[PDB]
Amino acid sequence: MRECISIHVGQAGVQIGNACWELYCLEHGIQPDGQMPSDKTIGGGDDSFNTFFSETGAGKHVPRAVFVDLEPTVIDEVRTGTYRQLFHPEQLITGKEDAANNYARGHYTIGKEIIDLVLDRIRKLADQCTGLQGFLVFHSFGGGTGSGFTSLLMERLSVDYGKKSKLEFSIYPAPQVSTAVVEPYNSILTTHTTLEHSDCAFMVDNEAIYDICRRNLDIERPTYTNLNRLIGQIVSSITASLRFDGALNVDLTEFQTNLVPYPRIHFPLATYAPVISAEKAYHEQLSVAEITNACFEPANQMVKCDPRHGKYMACCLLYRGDVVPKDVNAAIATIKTKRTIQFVDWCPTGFKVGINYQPPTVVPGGDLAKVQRAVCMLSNTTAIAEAWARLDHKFDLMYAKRAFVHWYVGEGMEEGEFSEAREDMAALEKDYEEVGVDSV
Amino acid sequence: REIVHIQAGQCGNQIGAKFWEVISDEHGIDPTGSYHGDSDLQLERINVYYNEATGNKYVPRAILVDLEPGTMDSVRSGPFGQIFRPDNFVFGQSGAGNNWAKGHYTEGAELVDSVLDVVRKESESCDCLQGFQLTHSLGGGTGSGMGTLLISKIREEYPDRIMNTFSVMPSPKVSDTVVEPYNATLSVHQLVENTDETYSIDNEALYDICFRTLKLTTPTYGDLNHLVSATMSGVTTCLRFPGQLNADLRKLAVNMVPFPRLHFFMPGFAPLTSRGSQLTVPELTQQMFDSKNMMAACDPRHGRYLTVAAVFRGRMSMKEVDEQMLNVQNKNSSYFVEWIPNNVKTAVCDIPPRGLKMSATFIGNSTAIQELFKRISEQFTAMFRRKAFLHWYTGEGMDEMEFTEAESNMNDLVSEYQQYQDATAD
Amino acid sequence: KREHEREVIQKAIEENNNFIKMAKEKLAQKMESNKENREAHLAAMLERLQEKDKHAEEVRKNKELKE
Ligand SMILES: CC[C@H](C)[C@H](NC(=O)[C@@]1(C)CCCN1C)C(=O)N(C)[C@H](C[C@@H](OC(C)=O)c1nc(C(=O)N[C@@H](Cc2ccc(N)cc2)C[C@H](C)C(=O)O)cs1)C(C)C
Ligand SMILES: Nc1nc2c(ncn2[C@@H]2O[C@H](COP(=O)(O)OP(=O)(O)OP(=O)(O)O)[C@@H](O)[C@H]2O)c(=O)[nH]1
Ligand SMILES: Nc1nc2c(ncn2[C@@H]2O[C@H](COP(=O)(O)OP(=O)(O)O)[C@@H](O)[C@H]2O)c(=O)[nH]1
Ligand SMILES: [Ca+2]
Ligand SMILES: [Mg+2]
Ligand SMILES: [Mg+2]
Ligand SMILES: [Mg+2]
Repeated sequence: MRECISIHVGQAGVQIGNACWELYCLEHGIQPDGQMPSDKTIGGGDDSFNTFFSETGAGKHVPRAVFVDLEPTVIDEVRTGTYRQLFHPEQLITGKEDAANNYARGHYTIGKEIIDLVLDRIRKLADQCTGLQGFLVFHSFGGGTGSGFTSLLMERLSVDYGKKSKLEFSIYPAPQVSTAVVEPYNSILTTHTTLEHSDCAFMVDNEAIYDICRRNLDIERPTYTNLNRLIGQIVSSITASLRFDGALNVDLTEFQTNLVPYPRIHFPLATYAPVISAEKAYHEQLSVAEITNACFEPANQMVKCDPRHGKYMACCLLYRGDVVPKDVNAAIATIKTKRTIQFVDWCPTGFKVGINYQPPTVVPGGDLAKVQRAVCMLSNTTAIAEAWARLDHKFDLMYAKRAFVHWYVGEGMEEGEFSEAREDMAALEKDYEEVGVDSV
Repeated sequence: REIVHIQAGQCGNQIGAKFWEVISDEHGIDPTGSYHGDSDLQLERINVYYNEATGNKYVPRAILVDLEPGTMDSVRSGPFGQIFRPDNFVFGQSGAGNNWAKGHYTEGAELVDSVLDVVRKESESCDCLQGFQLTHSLGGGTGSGMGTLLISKIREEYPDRIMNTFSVMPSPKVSDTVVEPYNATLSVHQLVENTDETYSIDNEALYDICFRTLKLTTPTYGDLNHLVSATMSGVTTCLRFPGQLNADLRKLAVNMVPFPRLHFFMPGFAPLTSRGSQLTVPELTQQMFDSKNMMAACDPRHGRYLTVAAVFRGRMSMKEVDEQMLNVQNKNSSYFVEWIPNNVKTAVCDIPPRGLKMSATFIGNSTAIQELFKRISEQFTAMFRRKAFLHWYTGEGMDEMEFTEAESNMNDLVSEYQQYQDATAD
Repeated sequence: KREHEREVIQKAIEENNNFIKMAKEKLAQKMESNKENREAHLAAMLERLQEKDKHAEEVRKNKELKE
């Protein structure tokens, strides 16, 4: 019961899925062939890891996942790679021609040809669930598949599944690793189309992850490999609540209840601690109080924005490892008396806490040090709207001169879809301003 | 995935022949058609430009066209003339005689369908065709008229494919031919409407680089073609080797073409070399933004950059490349359009070209390209006001109307490159 | 009370159905506007090209008119 299907869309979405699934296997004791000696219930069970892994009669633990890209080259590496025996061929879906960093191609042109095949395979996975909770969608904002195909898939999933949970891990564009000049158009187009069709979305600023790798892990020019290894850790922290069981374990839905005050205000800020190198972690252990305080450090955020210049609407602390309530309670009490967190006048100032005892695992040949305890904070701050504004400014500069718009118009889109998307973004920015005003 | 190469006329076939030698060398393919290389990366994306023939052989997906067998015979006789498919040499006996109307409407027209059949044979056996690339001249008659006739005939059968061209621009410093401005203006009028992306290879630039910079006493056509080949190898690197940025014709087009008509790129290369026997990341970075390294006789500082692509070849620090690319952008911010944020894209290939340890190719969509078109419109108006040499063209069937129309369209294109050079952010 | 309880669950169902319905409708509407638009774009492109072919006949006929 309570199964979750993961959907990995485009290169960003697929490569992050590779990292995530690689890490879940390591955390549950699942071998690259899908075998799990730790599991005595052969052919199936009701265990907490079963929300993410299906079981075959043979004893193979199969990810409840679909990988989609409009081109073969990225998924082909999964088919050939270490975990080729982990997935059934039918879970790995490729086209022949990609969306060429164009929303219109992924949503319409190219995407229309593969959509029903993707839905069939999602349906096949859905049919093996005794009690489907919902979906986890991994994609980039900037790519044509990542933006347009995700939009189309989201719309179709709302039609096919109703109001069954749809969560996203969206890669926010950064110049340092940016592939296209039209990423701000694709980001605004996907955000508009998907807004109504998502219940919660975790944005990951590639610049924020880039900076952490450079600063905390002392990596000169971070690769997507380095980036995905750090995202793997944040994703694992948010899904640990679902993949493990415990007395102090609070479900992702309970965090969501607190994180979403209004349907459109469903973008939580993720902050992870500790991100430390093996060299810097040798003979230095960080306490519950140390890792907790590090969450209120803008340097550890998944999105670059200032929550100290914004207002909180929630704080959730998701602990991993050697953590006891006494210490968490004391660390929270300290931050509170330290009065560093300004909250909206309309909501309770409590901190919702979950704890899983299984400590964070590390991928061999990693930059990350294995720590005894880790924390992920999910906060709903008005500061996340800074990300919306930066992306909205870039869009504005280009759309004023109608720069590159013909590439979209030539694929069947109208100028009207652009202006309508942008007006939704102005409305969302206004909504984030409104929630931050004190009541009269 | 697959690109179809088409070389038309003397200039086209000559520059196209060198392209095939150079990239074959790079991919480890000998003139027989076998792979005798070291790295696996040479083969990863070989299917882009080559056909995997029976008996582990690699055949250039190239179509050689000419209204006269002269040049094509020399190419067949050449060092690599044996790697080609014999059936892909499609040639006339008449010639165009540096007449656009002959290559376009009459002689080239009678030969065009025989070409289309080979173009189709190549396109049918493609797993997923990207588009096509044409090497030619605009000053001649065959590459100029037939090359532009082929562009429109192919577009009718593959409207959704990328049309890329390496258009060699006519200079008086290079040829005595008086009808070169007439042939170019009628060609550019075709290119504005029917190509997705055109690399503007100005002969004036190639000659001045040879004479002045390269210190060549008497520059030959093969000396000019060493610059063309270097340029052609750099601009296609990202298409031939595994990478992330501008890896296909359309991803490159989406990044470089903000407006449909403004698709004429100013290629640039560093280090500038000669086929004789003879640079740091900041030096490479600096050089490929200076007029002396421009393959089109245009000064970047006389216009603004709409978009730029920077290809880095060799083993260097990615961190350093990132820092140097950031340096030139901050230090030259005025020369970049503000209303197009993050318009400079940078790729890094570990495979350097032969004879170098590191190189930098620059692909720019600068409004300064209007200098190349203004020069051709001046060279045209000198003759057209006089109604000079028009019998060569009217005689083949054309009207005076066509030349007025072609002049206007190329004048409009310059008004447009200026329009966005003057365009404000606030 | 038993009436209002019945009314509330019915409103939950109708709002969910109306949502799936509107979504289905918006998508059908967008995929048809895009199909018509892309087709109209290729059509326009090929008439421009077909007129370039028509003009070439006018040129080849004008040449043969002198002989
Ligand atoms: C007096 C007329 C000469 C011929 C001509 N003069 C001029 O261009 C000027 C500027 C002089 C004043 C008026 N004006 C017409 C000229 O120098 N050129 C046309 C050369 C080209 C000419 O070189 C010389 C030194 O004359 C040629 N080079 C080749 C050549 O490279 N041959 C190579 C084979 C080839 C043949 C044709 C083509 N299109 C490409 C390649 C073979 C040799 C071994 C090599 O590669 O150098 C042939 S003619 C320049 C401007 C590019
Ligand atoms: N963090 C991270 N970002 C990635 C990765 N791959 C791509 N991106 C980012 O995603 C954006 C480009 O999107 P892609 O994932 O390559 O696009 P796509 O969905 O495959 O779309 P097309 O290839 O155009 O069909 C840029 O912002 C990249 O920096 C990855 O593995 N990790
Ligand atoms: N750079 C370069 N220019 C050339 C070459 N061959 C011819 N040209 C130029 O091409 C123009 C004439 O066109 P040409 O290709 O010879 O005629 P075509 O056979 O009718 O296409 C002139 O401006 C020549 O200088 C060559 O190999 N390299
Ligand atoms: Ca079991
Ligand atoms: Mg892709
Ligand atoms: Mg000639
Ligand atoms: Mg000539």
